[PDB]
Amino acid sequence: IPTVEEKWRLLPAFLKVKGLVKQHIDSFNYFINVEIKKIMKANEKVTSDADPMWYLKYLNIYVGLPDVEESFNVTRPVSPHECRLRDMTYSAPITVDIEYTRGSQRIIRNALPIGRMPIMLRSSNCVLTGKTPAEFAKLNECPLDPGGYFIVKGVEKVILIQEQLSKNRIIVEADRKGAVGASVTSSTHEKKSRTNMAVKQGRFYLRHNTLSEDIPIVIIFKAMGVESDQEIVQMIGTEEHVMAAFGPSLEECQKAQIFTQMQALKYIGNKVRRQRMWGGGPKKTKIEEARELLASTILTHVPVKEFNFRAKCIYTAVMVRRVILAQGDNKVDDRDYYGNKRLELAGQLLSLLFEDLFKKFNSEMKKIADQVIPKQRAAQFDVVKHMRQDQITNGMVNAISTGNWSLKRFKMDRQGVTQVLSRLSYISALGMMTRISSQFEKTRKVSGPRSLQPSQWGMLCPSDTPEGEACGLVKNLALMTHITTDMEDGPIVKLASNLGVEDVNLLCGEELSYPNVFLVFLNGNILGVIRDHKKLVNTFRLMRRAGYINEFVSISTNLTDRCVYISSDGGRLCRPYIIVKKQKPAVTNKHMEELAQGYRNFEDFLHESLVEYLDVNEENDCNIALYEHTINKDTTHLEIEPFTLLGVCAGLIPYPHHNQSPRNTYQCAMGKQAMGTIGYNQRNRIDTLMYLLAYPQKPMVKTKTIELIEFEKLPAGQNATVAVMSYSGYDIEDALVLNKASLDRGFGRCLVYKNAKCTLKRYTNQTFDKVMGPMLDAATRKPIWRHEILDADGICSPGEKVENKQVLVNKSMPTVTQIPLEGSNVPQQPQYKDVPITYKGATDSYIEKVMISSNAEDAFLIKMLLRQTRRPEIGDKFSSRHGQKGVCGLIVPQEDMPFCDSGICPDIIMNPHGFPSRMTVGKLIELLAGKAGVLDGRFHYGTAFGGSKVKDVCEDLVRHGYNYLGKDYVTSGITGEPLEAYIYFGPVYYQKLKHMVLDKMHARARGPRAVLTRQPTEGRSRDGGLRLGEMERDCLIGYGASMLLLERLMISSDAFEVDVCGQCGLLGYSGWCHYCKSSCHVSSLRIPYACKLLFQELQSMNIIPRLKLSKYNE
Amino acid sequence: MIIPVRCFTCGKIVGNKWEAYLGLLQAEYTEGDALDALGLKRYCCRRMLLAHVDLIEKLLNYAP
Amino acid sequence: QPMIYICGECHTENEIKSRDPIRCRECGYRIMYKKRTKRLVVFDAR
Repeated sequence: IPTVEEKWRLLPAFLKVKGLVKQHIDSFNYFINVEIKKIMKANEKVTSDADPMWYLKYLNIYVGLPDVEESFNVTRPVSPHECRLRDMTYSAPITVDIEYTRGSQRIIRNALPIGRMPIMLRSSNCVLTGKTPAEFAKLNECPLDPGGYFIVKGVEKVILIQEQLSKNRIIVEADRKGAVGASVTSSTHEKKSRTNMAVKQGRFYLRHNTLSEDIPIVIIFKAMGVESDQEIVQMIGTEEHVMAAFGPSLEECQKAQIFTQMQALKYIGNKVRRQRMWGGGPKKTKIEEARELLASTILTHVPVKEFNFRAKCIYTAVMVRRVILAQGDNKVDDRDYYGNKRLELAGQLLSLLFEDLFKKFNSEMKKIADQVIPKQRAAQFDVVKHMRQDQITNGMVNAISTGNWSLKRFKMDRQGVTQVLSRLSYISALGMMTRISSQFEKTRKVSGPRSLQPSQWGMLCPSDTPEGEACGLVKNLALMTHITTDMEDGPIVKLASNLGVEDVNLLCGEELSYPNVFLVFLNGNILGVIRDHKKLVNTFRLMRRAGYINEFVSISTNLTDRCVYISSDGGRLCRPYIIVKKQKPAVTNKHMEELAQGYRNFEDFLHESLVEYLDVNEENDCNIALYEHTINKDTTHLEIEPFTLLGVCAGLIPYPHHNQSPRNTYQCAMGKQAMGTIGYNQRNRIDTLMYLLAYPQKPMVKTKTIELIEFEKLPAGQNATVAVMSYSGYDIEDALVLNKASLDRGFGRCLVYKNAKCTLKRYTNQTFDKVMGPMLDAATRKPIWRHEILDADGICSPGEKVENKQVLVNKSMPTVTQIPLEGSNVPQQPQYKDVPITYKGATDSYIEKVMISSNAEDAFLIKMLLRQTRRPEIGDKFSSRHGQKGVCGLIVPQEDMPFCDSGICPDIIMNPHGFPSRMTVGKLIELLAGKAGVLDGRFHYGTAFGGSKVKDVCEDLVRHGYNYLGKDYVTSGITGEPLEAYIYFGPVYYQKLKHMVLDKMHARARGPRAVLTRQPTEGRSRDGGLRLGEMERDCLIGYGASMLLLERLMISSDAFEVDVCGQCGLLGYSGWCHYCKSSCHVSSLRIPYACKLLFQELQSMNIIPRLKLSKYNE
Repeated sequence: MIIPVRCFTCGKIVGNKWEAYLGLLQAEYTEGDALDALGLKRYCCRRMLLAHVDLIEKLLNYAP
Repeated sequence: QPMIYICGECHTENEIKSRDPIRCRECGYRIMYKKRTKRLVVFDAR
C-alpha cells in the first residue's frame, strides 16, 4: 500500500530461488548439469596413434543421468545420515556411453561409471530437495539446515570461496618508479603473463611467458608484421607526447636494423626461451623465427583468438598506449576493486577438477593404448581394461578432504581450501558457509587490501572480521548479493554487429579520437570500434530490461578513459536494484498487493524493467539512492533496502546502529561459536562438540533479518533479566556477578557432548574380527575399574557415569602379531596387546548413545554420546550481542541480589564500565525494547537502519507503569534499604559461548627430557600446561637477578651431571667409563639432553667438537 | 527444549502454563493478553513463555 | 546372547554375533543404536 512496504518485501521474493547460500548450489547444479558435458567435448579422439583407429568417444557423460534419473545416490539410496554416522560418502557415478571406433566393430555403449561425484548435500540430485518438514523425518534431518556442504568420510567439508583476480584484462598499475602494463591473461588453462614494462627510460619490452630476454616492442609489432612502422606510431597515437615518448623504441629497433618478418625476427627466433623444449619438439624439425611464428598462434596466450595477427596487433597497440598513460604519473589503476576480483567458487574448483581428472584418466587410457599394440586381442580399449573406473572417486575425495586440488594442467597445487563446518549452532553453520577467502595479496602483511574498500557497498559485509590474522582476508558474502556463473558471448556479438559496433579490420590507428570511445571489451575478447557510447550502452540496457538478454550483462561507461565494457563472464558479484526510470521508482506503490498475495508470479519483476541486477562496474556508472524519501531527480536505480550490507551472521545485533565497528566485529565473531541448539537433528545424529543448551529462549529485541534466517526458531542464548550494577570489586574489567538460584533454576545449562570413535580395524592375515569383549569379572568391580562399567558385551553403556579413565571400550588388538610372511606360527590370536579406549577429563560423563556404525567393510566404528552437563561456574564465558564478553566474577545467592519493588532480582549483572569507553548504545536500547515488549506482549524490532525508536518504547514503559527511561527503584538485599541511584533493568539476550574453564583444565606434574625424541614436555602430546617458546623465555632471561636466572637454568628441563669431556672421554660412565676409563677424565657436568641430541645429530654432519672445562675456584 | 518450571529470576511456577496458551492462542487473545489471564504480572514469566521455543514437538516428530 | 541392537531404521533386535557385520533383519541398516542398561544411576538433582 504505502511507498515503503514494497521495497522491504522483495526479500522473500528473491531469497527462494537465489538467496543467501543458494549460489553454492546453483553453481554446482550447473556443473553437474552441462559443464561436465562441455568437458566431455574434450573427447578422446587421439588414442589410437599406432592403431587401426580404435578411438573411444563418450556419447553423453552425465552425473548418473544419461537416460537415468535415480542414479543420484548409488549406494542404495542414502540420506546424509547413513553418511554422517556410517561415515560413508555421497556418491553418484559420472556414467557415460562410449563409441569404440573398433576394428572388430563392436561399438559398445554400456553405461560405464568413470568414478563418483561427491554430490553436494542438497543439490538438484540429492534426496533433500522439494520435500516438506514432514518428509524430513525418514531422512533424519532438519528442514532448515544450510545445505551445500559435502560429505567427506563422515565429515562436513565446505569449500571456502576464493578471490582470484580477473583474467583477460590489462592491469596498468603505476609503480613509484615506472608504469607496468601486465596483461595476465588465461585460456582457462594457465596463468600466462605477457607483461609489458616501461623498462629503461622509454624502452618497451615483453616479459612473455617464456621469451629469453626483453624484446623491443617495435620488433614485436614486426612479429605480427605491421612493417610500415609509420603504422605502428600512428596506431599507438597521434599527439605529440605519445609519438615522442614511443620514438626511442623505434629508433633503437631501426639502429639495430629494420627488416620485415623473415629477418630481424630471427633476432627473436633464437632469443626465444620456449626453445628450451628442444626435446618437446620431436617432430617438426622446422624450428626458427618462422616457426616460433608458426607456433605464434599460441603466442596469442591472450583473450584475442585470431590467425591473421591484426587482432593481436591492436591488442598490443592498445597495451602500449595504455602503458604510456600520457605521462603515466597522474594515472593510477588500483588492483583491489571488486570489478576486478571475480569469485571462483566451490563449483568452479570442482569444474577444474572435472576437467583435469577426466583428462588424466584419458591420458592414462591413451598410454595403455599406445603400449597395447603388441596385443593382438580385442581388449585394446575394452571396458574390462578400461578399469580406472571408480578411481576418480579417490581423486575427488582426496581433493575435497585434504584441501588439495593438486594439478598439472592449471599450474596450481592449492592447499587450504576446504574446511569443516563449525556446527556450534546454525548461526556459525551459515557463517562458515557464505564465506569468501582472500588470495595472494602479494605481501599479505602489507595492509593495502586489508581495510575495507568502498567498492563493494552491499556485496561484502562491513563488520564480519575475525580480528587477528584473518581480518580483511576472510570475507562473508553477506546478503542479497546474487552471483553469476557464465553466459554465451554470442548474443552480444550479434548486438555488436548490429547496434553500431564496427569491425576493427576496417580502420587503422585513428584510435586517439575523443568522439571515438573504443573500449568494447566483450569479456576481454578483442574490441569494438564505433562511436556513440551514450546510445549503444543505453539502448543495450533498455533492451535487456524488457525480457531479452539475461539482466546480468553489466556495461560500464567511464569517461576518464574511453571505457565501455561488456563483461559477460563468470566470477561477477551482483545485487538486485529497483529501477527508478529516471523519474520515479517503477514499483508504483501498488505492487504490494501483487508482491504479497496473488501474482506477478515472481522474478517477473526482472522481465518488466521493474527491478534489475547490477555488478560493481554498472554501479560505478549508475546513481543510486538510499531511500525513496530522498531521491533527487537524477537517480538511475533505487535501493531495495539498507539493511542488507549487514549480513547473515552479522545481522544478529539488535540496533547495530549505535555500536562502534570494533564492537560489532567482536560480536560477529563471538556469536558464531556460542553454544546453541543445532536444530532438529541433534539427537538422531552423532558429532563431536554438540554444545547444546537445555532451556533456550528466543531473542526479544529481534531484527527483520533474524526471522529470514529461520534461526529464530533455534535461538542460541538464554534471555536474561539484567541489572546495571557494581558489586564489589569482582565485576570490574568486564566481569559478571551472575546470581545463583538461577544457575540452580536452570539459567544457562550446557550439554557438552564429545565423541569417542573405536575404529575397530580389520587386518589381512590376522583378525580383530571375532575378538570383542572384556568383562574378566573379578570380585571388586566385575572385574575392576578397568572393565567395571561396560556391559554384557563390553561395548556399550547407554547411561552410567563412566568416570575418570574407566573403559569406554576395549579390544584385544592382535593387528599384525602374525607376521604377514612365513613368520611365527603360534600368533593365531594369543598375542593380543589389548588397546583400551578409555580417556576422559576430571568429571563424569554419561554414555548416552552407542553406535556400531559399520560401513561395507566391517571396519567397526563405535560412535558414542559422551555427554557432560557442565553447568556454569566462576570463569565461564558470556557474550552480549554487542561484543561485550564478560565472565562470571562472583556467583551470588538469590537473597543478596537487589530487588526492585515488584520482586524482580537480576540474573546477570553488568557494571556501567563496559559502555562509556566501548560505546555500545545498542545495549542501553535493547533493554528498552525487551522490557517494553514483554510488559506489553509485543515482540520488538531494532533492525539495521530501521528499528523502533526510543519514544514509542518509552511510552510503552509508561503504559505498563515504569519510567520513560526504564530505570527501576531498587532496594539492596545486603542491607535492606533503597539504592541511592536508580538501577537499569529489563531483558537482555545473553549468549553463552564455548571455551569454558572446564574444557580448560590443564596442569603438568613433571617434565623430564626424554630419549625417544629427546624433548621436554613441549605444548601438547605430553601434558597441557605451559610452553615457554620464543617471547616467553625472552621474558624469563630478562629479569635482572643473577641466580634467579641460575635457578631457572637449573630447573628448566633437566640438569643431569653426566660424564663427558674431550680428552679420551664421551657420553658414558663416571667412575669407570667403558668408553675411556682413564680415571683422570671424570667431569659429571650438568647438561640437558637437547645438547646431547645436538652432539649425536651433528656427528653425521661434521663440525668442530670443542670440549673442555675450567675451575670454579680461585 | 522444554518449559522452565520456574521463572529463573522470580520463583513462580511455569510449566503448568503451556497447554493453556495453545488453547488461549486460539481463543485468539493478543499474546500480551493470553499472558494476563494466567497470572504473569512481571517481567520474568512473560519472558519465560513469550521467549521459549517448544522444540519438544518438532524433535519428537522423529524421535525413534 | 543379549539383544542390545535396536536399529533406527528397523525397530527390531538381532545381536547376531561377530563375523556377521551388522545387518538389521532383512536390510543393511548398519546404524545400530544400542539399548540402555538396568543400573540404578543416581543423580544429584541440582
